[PDB]
Amino acid sequence: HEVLLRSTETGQLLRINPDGTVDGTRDRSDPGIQLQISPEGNGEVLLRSTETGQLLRINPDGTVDGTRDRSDPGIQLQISPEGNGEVLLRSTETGQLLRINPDGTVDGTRDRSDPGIQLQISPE
Repeated sequence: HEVLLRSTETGQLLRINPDGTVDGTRDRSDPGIQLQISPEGNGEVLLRSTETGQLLRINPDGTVDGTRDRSDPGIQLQISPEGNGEVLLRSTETGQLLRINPDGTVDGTRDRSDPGIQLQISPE
């Protein structure tokens, strides 16, 4: 059961790249967009790339990238629904919201008014 994470604003899909960078793409054939949700209990989940096995990480400096370190505190995420299939994704450790920017860069923010935090999650 894989899912795709998508910006409501632009339709750009979140991608975890083989080089560990995380960004957005409109390429539905990119293998870096297929993600697996793994429950950690207590309302937390991990997001893992099927293609390379890398985990999505939101870092304390606001950068977002891929890691293999299961002990990294930045991998714990919470999916908070806003209604009608729109969600916010936050780091447990720092409370930062994942943001997909219109230029396809991906980073962390605290701005609840930022259009790039508005995400959709759909099954593959």
